[PDB]
Amino acid sequence: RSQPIDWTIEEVIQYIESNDNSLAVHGDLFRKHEIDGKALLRLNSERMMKYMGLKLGPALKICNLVNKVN
Amino acid sequence: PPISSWSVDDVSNFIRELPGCQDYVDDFIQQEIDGQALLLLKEKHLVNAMGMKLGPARKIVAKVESIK
Repeated sequence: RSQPIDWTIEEVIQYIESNDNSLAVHGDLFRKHEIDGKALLRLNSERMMKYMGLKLGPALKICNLVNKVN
Repeated sequence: PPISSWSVDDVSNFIRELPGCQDYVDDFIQQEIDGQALLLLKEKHLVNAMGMKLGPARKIVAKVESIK
């Protein structure tokens, strides 16, 4: 029941993966970057491409999911 | 099938076969653009992130919207 800003890293990964199965391959990257609820809402495509090494496709899909809970 | 169901390969074929004087397939393959991503891809991304010229970018975005 807990909401976004208070999400743990695993809760963020569950959100991404349960909504878009094609992004599950990037799960460990989210663990590596310690993307918890606060971090998720603070993400953007530039940061994902430059710092997490994500390609544009995946970054845009993730941003689409982030926007829904921000 | 809906664009939302297109794989990265489906997108690659769509792009490479887009009638025009250039070929942007490599640009798309490098960015792992599947159907879902293609629907989210707009001029700002093609131009400011992928370095495409605005004319070509607008036409691609327009083709996608027409197909959908």
